[PDB]
Amino acid sequence: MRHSAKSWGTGRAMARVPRVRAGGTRRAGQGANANFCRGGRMFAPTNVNRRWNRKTLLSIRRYASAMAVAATSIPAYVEGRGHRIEQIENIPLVLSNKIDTEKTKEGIKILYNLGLKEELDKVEESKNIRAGKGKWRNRRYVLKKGPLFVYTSETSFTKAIRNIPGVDTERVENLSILDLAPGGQAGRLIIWMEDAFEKLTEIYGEMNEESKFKKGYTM
Amino acid sequence: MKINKLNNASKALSYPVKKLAKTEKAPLTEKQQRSKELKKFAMSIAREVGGLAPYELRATELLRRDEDKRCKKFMKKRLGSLKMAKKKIELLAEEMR
Amino acid sequence: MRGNQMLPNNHFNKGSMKFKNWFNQPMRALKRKEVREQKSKICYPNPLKKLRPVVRCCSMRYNKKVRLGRGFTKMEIEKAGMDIKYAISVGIAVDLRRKNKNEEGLEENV
Amino acid sequence: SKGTPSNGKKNKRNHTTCCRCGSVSFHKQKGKCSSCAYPEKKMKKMQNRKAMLKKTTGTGKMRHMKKERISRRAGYPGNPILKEIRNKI
Amino acid sequence: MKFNKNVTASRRKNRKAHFTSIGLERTKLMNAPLSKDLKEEYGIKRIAVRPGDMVKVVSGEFKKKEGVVMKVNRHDIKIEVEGCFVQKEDGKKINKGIHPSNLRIIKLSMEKDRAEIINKKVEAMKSEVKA
RNA sequence: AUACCACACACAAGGGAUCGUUUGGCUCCUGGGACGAGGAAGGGCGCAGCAGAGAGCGAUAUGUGUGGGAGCAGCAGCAAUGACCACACGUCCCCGAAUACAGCAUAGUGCUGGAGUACUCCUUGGAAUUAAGCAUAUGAGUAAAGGAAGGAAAAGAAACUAACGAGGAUUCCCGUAGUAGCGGCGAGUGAACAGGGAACAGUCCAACAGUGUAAUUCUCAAAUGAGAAGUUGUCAAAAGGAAGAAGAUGUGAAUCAGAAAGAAAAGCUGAACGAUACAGGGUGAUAGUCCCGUAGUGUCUUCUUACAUACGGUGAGUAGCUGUGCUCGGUAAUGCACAGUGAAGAGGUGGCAGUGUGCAUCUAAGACUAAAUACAACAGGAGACCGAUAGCAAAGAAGUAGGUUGACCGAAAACAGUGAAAUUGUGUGUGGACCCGAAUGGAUCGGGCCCGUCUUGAAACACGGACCAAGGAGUGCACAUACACUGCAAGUUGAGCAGAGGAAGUCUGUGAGGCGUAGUGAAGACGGAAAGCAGUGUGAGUGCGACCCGAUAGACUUGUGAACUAUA
RNA sequence: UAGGGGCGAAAGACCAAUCGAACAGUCUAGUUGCUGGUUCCCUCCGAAAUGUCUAUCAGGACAGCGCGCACGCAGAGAGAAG
Ligand SMILES: [Zn+2]
Repeated sequence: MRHSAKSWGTGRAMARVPRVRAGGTRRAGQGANANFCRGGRMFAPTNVNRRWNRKTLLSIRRYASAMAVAATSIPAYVEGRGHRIEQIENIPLVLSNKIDTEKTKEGIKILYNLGLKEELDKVEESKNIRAGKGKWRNRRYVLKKGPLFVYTSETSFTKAIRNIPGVDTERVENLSILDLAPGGQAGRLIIWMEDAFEKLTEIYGEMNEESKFKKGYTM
Repeated sequence: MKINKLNNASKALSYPVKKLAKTEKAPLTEKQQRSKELKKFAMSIAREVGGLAPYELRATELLRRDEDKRCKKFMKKRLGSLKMAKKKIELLAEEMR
Repeated sequence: MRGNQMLPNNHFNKGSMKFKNWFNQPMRALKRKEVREQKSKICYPNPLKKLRPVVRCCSMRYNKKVRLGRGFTKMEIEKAGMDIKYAISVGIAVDLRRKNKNEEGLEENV
Repeated sequence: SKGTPSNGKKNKRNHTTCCRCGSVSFHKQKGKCSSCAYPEKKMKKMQNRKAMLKKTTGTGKMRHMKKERISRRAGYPGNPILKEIRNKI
Repeated sequence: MKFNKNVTASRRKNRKAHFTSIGLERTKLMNAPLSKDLKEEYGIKRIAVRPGDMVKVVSGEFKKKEGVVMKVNRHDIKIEVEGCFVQKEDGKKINKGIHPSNLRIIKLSMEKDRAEIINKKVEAMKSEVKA
């Protein structure tokens, strides 16, 4: 909308679009402001007042996270997401405390002993450059999802495992649905810490009782 | 609509508190007395030096003829307030006596 | 205008009207946290907040509820054996505008 | 007639180069510049926002203002021969 | 992962920083690895290649060749190595430039300030290594 | 149809679509908010070995000092006697507030002027538009024009609310509320206290200064003197500190080889190794270990901040009143002015005019004040944004080339990639405008008027359309609503805001308000049926540019014009 | 000597190819009951050009005739016989 423009009106054998007032340049007499014009203004310009976020009831958020946690212990769902678990003895996995690990070297040896080798390899081999214009806008590489580790108490193991591709970490008390159901499909593979697994009873309570940690919520 | 359900009688009720009496401030110290005296004194000297203003003369003249209700109306129109008029009439009356 | 509706009344006629968005909400929250933290170091052993009196709320609708007020009155402070300069040094708030009119309200603040 | 033949008589020139602004807009008879109002003390009111931004600070060189910012950054150190005067003051 | 928020991870910003570099930052672009023996003779692991030094080409058309560095093009980031060339229709021969990182140093040119440059870097290490 | 016209296919022309790419734009967040008589901002002119534009710099037109260290892009010459870069300093032509000047203060030195003005304060003040016409009203105390200041500005410690069992400076957020009311009672307009929070801080002058001596400020001298201001009244006390924050910069792990194939391996295949570092960028195809970094760790430099005296209850052309004009939701006057008139020392107020009288709450006509709040230029970080007819007008010497008498107006052009259609030539085939149905070795047979659009009615002697590519029109927000889907249910809820957390996500508290749990009346007053609340979306109404394009007109400027033409 | 102003031996003539009210720029994307245009496929259902009121007659609103979702259900655009 920058330019000085006006319509020539009828009687000149031309369409009555606004035109640019100028002289000495090829720009004289060209068609100015409308959406059907080169260099004109777009239809309904995009605007900051749009509603970016969305609400969801707290009671649904609580219930969805509870049944996402449940699905992490049904083999049919875990396999269905594409985690491969052929070599793993039993689900769920619960690592002890008194893990005294500090180095990545010894950290991987632990994960291999739980049967996770094929799963981890599946992630490392996956790295590829994205198709389309997203590769220009800071979203260049894509990787497959792998195990999530959940802890509750501060331990050295967290900074021993984190550089291994596809390993992900969160605390039990603030466990998110984006981490528990990626892409909106449920049944992510989870490594529990022994403290964290016991805490699930305080957090979600018992059937037909009220949780002390989540006020006003019952299963 | 959660408005206008009680009657005026029941809205007037009140809880039975125990009150505290007000602390009276009647004592006036020696220095405060001299302060007030000097201000009242100064007000005398001004009146002595410069005298009465035109409407005060006209007002006092009416008081000698017992034109009480004329004086009242006159003063109301000069000062605006019926209270100021009642006060100024009483001060002028006392000056003449 | 057609059909049955509540008759419109939407006030968007004024062309000089301003809009205020709230995209800064999470960031300004983080700044307020960081200012309190550093303020708390400057006076380390002492609480960041002062002590305040309990007063009774205003109208017929809220009579039965008690709330924090602005400051203790010279009478409350004196009755508890303190002096105003000392009270300030120990983190008690003071308000010389407030008056005492009840026995009960005085006894509780003491 | 008012078209082509009247164009032949157009050999006088009412505006010359202004000494304040360069813009070939000083009207010799009126004694005034149509771009910048010389010889008035203040500069002229510009007609619109588009036209005034074309002549703002930062459209030229800003020689002095740039040096001042660098000196402020450095803490106004001055000429190193004369440090004692600075320090006393 | 990166936890410092003052450093950029934008593709647009990283690329501009590369090509518009000047001064000492430009010199960092001309670094090459030293051979295993030289990494015992001197403390350093890598140095900026200069004329007169001796290099093995480890990637490309001229792989396995050895020779002396003739010239260093800083604007178009390339090094010319003695005996790596192409012949035109005319029979005339043109030296083809190789990117620094495809080389490895075999013998160092020790003319001029090189011995002081090396000393300065060794000291900078030890200063913090021993602490 | 030998050669014209049309169509199909192959090759050569002609043009620049499409796909692949991007040292640019845009949006949000955080920091910053740094000019001038010591000559600014803006304009002109000069300076290179070969030098037009642009960049850089002033006749010192690549000088000095500090920290580094290898080349100067072409050609000729230079360079460890220091190429080039980074930090500071020195030098800095002419015009311009432009001043050998104007106004003004002090014992004296001096100060102001111009630039910028997004955000803040003070004045002045429209019309288009809506009311389906229009004059009060609306748009709007908005646009435009003037004055002024700072990193914020303004405001600020009650001549304040309230009628409770009361509270207690100012500013900001949630809310009371599209309510009480104002209104050709039409269109439309429209606040306050409460209740929940962020941040918190109070003080000065006058009234009212030692009289057994102006004890007070300044100048010159001197080691104790002269003089100026002032009795129309001067003079009312502390050093001091470690914390807190922002930058700059050093260091920083670990790989080799091969068949086939390619211009080139980093791919693929086997064997290893690092990780508190698998963020991201560069290398001749897709790299943790080839190069620059990153996680982790060192140093250094700046900036911010902190103890003393004496006091109260009368601040005048003011408050108020009469008339008048503007203004506000303020209504028998909410605020502001002008003219007449004009107080008391005791006065002001308690949303409806007057008079009286108790009661409650305050103290005007002098001043200062932090934090929590707003937003350009310039710098830094991010993105479900745009990808060269897009995104800023501008991805190159863009406010440029170029243009107006003037105020002012204003383009195109990416890769030495790919290489579509319109349109042209040559060769080879098939037809005489072309489409649909059905066929021959071969003449052809049957059916069909030119599309889009307003219209009772178009093949029309109704209008738009020469041809091809690319662009090109029901969208966003607020408020009620009916339907479909989801959780809980006499209840329900992501208000703001706090606590946790390598964090614009998520989890947990505290805790208002709103609507519902039953209605009737203008009201006093009375009382007796019917599941709701909050979301995710769809159809639809109203207001904002409101599906896209289009008037003749109206207003406003401290903007321009008598080079053509009129008259002195 | 400059725009609701100038200048005119008067024609509403002339004031930079513009004058029964100049030019530049802004408010402004002024308004429009009027003209033009409004971009993919198949399946199923399917109108009205009438009445009342209107500064109403090239426009609206309310009702009548379509479609979608449908709680439910003895009815019918035809005859007899009084
Ligand atoms: Zn000028």
